[PDB]
Amino acid sequence: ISASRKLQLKTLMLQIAKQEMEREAEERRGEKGRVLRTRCQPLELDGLGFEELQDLCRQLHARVDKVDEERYDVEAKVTKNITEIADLTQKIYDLRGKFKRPTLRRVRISADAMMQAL
Amino acid sequence: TTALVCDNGSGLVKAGFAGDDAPRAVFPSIVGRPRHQGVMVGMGQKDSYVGDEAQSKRGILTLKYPIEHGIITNWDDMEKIWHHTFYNELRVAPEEHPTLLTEAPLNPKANREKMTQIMFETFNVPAMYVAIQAVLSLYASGRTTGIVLDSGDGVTHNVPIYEGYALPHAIMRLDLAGRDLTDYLMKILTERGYSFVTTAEREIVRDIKEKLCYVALDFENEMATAASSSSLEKSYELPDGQVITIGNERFRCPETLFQPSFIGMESAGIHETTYNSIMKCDIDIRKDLYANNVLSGGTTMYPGIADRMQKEITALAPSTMKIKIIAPPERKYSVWIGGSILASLSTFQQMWISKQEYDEAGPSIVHRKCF
Amino acid sequence: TTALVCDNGSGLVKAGFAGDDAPRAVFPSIVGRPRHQGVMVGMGQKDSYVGDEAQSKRGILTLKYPIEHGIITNWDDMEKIWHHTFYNELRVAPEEHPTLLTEAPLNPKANREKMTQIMFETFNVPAMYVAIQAVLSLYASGRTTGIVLDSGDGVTHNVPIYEGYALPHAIMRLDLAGRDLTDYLMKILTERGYSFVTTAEREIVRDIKEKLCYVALDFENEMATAASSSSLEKSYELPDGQVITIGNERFRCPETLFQPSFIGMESAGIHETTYNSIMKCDIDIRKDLYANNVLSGGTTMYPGIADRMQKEITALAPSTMKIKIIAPPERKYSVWIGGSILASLSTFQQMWISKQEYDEAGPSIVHRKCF
Amino acid sequence: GKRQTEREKKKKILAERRKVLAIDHLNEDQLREKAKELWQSIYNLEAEKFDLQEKFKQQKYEINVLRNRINDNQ
Amino acid sequence: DDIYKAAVEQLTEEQKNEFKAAFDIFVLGAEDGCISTKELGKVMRMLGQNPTPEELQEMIDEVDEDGSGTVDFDEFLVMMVRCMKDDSKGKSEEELSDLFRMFDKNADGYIDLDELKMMLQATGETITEDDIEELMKDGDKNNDGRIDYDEFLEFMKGVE
Ligand SMILES: Nc1ncnc2c1ncn2[C@@H]1O[C@H](COP(=O)(O)OP(=O)(O)O)[C@@H](O)[C@H]1O
Ligand SMILES: Nc1ncnc2c1ncn2[C@@H]1O[C@H](COP(=O)(O)OP(=O)(O)O)[C@@H](O)[C@H]1O
Ligand SMILES: [Mg+2]
Ligand SMILES: [Mg+2]
Repeated sequence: ISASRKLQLKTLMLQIAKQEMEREAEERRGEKGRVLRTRCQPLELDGLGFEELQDLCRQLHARVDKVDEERYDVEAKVTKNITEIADLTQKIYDLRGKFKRPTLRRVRISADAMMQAL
Repeated sequence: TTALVCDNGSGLVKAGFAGDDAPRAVFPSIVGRPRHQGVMVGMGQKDSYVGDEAQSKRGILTLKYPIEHGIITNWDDMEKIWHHTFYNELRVAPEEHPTLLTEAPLNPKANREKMTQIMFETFNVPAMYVAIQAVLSLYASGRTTGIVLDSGDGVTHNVPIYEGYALPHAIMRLDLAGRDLTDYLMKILTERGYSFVTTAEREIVRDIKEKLCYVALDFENEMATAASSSSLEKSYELPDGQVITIGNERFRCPETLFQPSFIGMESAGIHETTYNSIMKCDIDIRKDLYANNVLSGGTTMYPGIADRMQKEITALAPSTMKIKIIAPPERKYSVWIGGSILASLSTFQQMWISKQEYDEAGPSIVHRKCF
Repeated sequence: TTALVCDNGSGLVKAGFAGDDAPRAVFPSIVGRPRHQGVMVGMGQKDSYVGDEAQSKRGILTLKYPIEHGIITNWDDMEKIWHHTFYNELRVAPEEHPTLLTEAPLNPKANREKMTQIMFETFNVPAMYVAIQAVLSLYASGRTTGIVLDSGDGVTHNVPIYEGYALPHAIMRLDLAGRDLTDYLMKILTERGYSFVTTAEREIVRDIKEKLCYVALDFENEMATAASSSSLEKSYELPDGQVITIGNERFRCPETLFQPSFIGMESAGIHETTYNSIMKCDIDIRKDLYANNVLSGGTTMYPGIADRMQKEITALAPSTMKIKIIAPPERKYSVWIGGSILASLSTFQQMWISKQEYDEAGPSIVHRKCF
Repeated sequence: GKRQTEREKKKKILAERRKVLAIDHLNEDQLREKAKELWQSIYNLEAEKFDLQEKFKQQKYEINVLRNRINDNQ
Repeated sequence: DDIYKAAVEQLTEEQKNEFKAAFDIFVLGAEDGCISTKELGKVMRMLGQNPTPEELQEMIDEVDEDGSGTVDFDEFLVMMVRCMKDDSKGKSEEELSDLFRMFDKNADGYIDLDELKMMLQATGETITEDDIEELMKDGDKNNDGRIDYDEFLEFMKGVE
């Protein structure tokens, strides 16, 4: 129940949490590297007629267009979820702002210090 | 740029830039012409001392407030007060700053229209907006519901608000305020021998009221105690000596708030107009209004009022509801702090009455959508 | 995938995935626009609170049900209610789930066709099916015969069924239901002094009706007892205090069911329309219908109705037949439980109105073989 | 909301993103270079989309915790 | 964590003036030989504007945790940071959200008690009276055994 013990415990657990957060961040970084590496579909670029080269690059263009279309769809969906999150953030911030909304202001500049000049 | 949050009030003009904690310059709103003849030549005697300068030369002036009860009765003097406020107390030309005046509820239209016409023609501001003095005091408390009793110095008004939706049919505006308490105190002081008559001595009586008077928790018991013992008699030194002793005038002056029959007013006290204002509201938001009763304004600074009012309302209200009275220590500047918060909001930035809009519709624009 | 068993009802929308025991989300079907002005800026005030959100802000709203008597009178509000039900109370997009709405018997065709057109065009479901609200309540009881009296909140209908063969010429639909009982209770409360007028206070009267009212076994004896003793007067605390005491209004409100002359309706009570519905059936299935009388719907939850109804029918019916009234404890959700059971059946899996079928025949497909 | 317009925007982007190249407008080696450029661009796109899925999962986290708190309010 | 960043950011124009002026005012020596090793009290008293006590107590304890009893230029800067508002001020709320996301990566709608158990196992701090007590009281802030998001949200908020 001691304050010193409580602060030591929370400090150590907070640092372990921060360490695990950096661990998760670098873990996601490695996962992204793996996913990008496995995304590539290698092509046998040598010994083919140039018209076939154009054909293959156009096929990859179609693949790219489809993939970026999937990215657009998921971005739009996550954006709608973003709008929903903004609404729920409005809900909680309103329920708490009923008491702590006007906290956003600028104070303590010159009236709090410059007083003996007058 | 930054906005100017002015707050005319009646008794103290409070102004300052938006986004701070306290008004930059607070000074009484009085304009006093000299009344004697004047024999020294070249002394540099002006024709009218305004603001805090006329509270130091008040011995030879005739101070007269330009705002009687919320409404403005002397437009030239009010223009002079505004000019002083802009140029000497803040030293910012109004050509480069939006302004946010404040106005009591249920005031005459012509007052508001003349105010906006002055601000747009004489001082030539970029854009000004007029807000009701109670919504700001509700902003400053960080709430979004609650019924706020803003007992200023001119007029006491009681605006209930729920979930951000104001209830226009439940505003109870009463014209008893600090000035009438000053006059009543000056009238009951004559029962001991002290006579204050001059308009300059009204300031001395106001100082007595501020420093000594307090609101009694129970009136009859205090009247009985002050009539037997002498533990209440507090003395006070006039601006020239000759100390005076105030007996049971201490809690009889601010008692007028809860019994306006003392100064001959018919209406019920501030303890019962709040309950009436609540009962006009719908049956489902009365608990929230009971629990979030807010006090504001200068006159609610009497020592011991937040307990007397709670006792009275608890007597009136049903026994089950919880009665809570929010009395922040920064009561006096609550309206101005709320004004600063409102002017600092991003969502509010498009509600100003832009000058081109005024040029197209005239001063009657204020009653329109841009409220 | 799983099917969505929605059940529009009138007063409470009950929904949930097929194959469970109880609906996932149950919330009143009211859409209330705010009615006051609103002064706080940036509070995030919406233009219409639907569902259970408008039962908490009802102090400043004007709630209005979008379904009057089974039929739907305000299609935009009903669409809003459905959108809320799908997206916020269940959080499942309708593009990947069949739906099973429910509809009262003898309703206008245009209502059903518009319902299917909305479900196929706006929400774009894969397949939807509309079922009569009484057959489901018969499913939930695990029977296959019996005459079910489904006294909802909008409309009371009485569908007799034998061996799975419904008798279309013996359906007796009566428009007295819970809402009329709420209005009549609100009208007889005025005899003691309590006046409820606002559309928000109708909810308070509904709560009084739910928590206090009960059906008397014998009406005249109760009227005589309540007029002499005071053992019936039960008190109730309003949402703000000021408790009220209900005397013989307790059993007079739900008595309207058995004597619709109280609210000026001509027809006979729910005790005699069941007997008439039985007598229209053939002479050889009357014993089975007598023995398997089923109660359902919310309004049949009054304490003591399963005995009053049995006494009345036993008085009407021949002395030899046995009269039994099935009153399961899960009466309120009986229709939805039956809907879940029906949607979970394998034999039923090919009766849905597939979207390609709607594209070929238009909304009038619902009256066709796919009923 | 109004999926026809949203799909319309998607198709406008795709037709815009359909950078079809003509015949005598590069070298065969330059054609390989552009193909690999699209490859790497789409790889970065996949990394962005993977992080988007992670953040969307966190969005669902916030949604469920938020609605749970909402229910706790009652 | 943020401690070293606050220490490095002490090199500025305002707190540099503060340290210089304080040194020229009430840091000179010429005492009776008592060695004001605890002169941090003198600095706090001579500040003229006492900060929140958290900074003062962290300076009192965290500094010379080995019990050196000596203050150097770097420790002078540490004290100066303890003077002005150089704190991380609760880190980033995004850090709180990401941490709670990693906690309830299992999608419980809240940080489960087992998340706390594993985190304590990682931190290895001895289970004292405060241990487990903090976890349960934060989880049972409603005191009903139900752990909600805002509970641990505010439990970890306000701290760096
Ligand atoms: N500390 C105090 N104690 C009692 N009364 C006060 C105190 N301060 C101000 N007052 C009264 O309140 C009045 C100032 O009210 P104020 O809130 O400035 O009015 P306005 O709403 O016009 O700004 C003064 O006239 C004085 O009578
Ligand atoms: N426990 C109860 N006691 C008495 N009446 C009730 C009770 N519960 C609900 N009711 C009445 O039944 C109505 C709800 O009926 P419900 O079965 O939901 O209608 P629907 O068929 O539209 O779903 C309410 O309006 C209420 O008046
Ligand atoms: Mg005021
Ligand atoms: Mg029903």
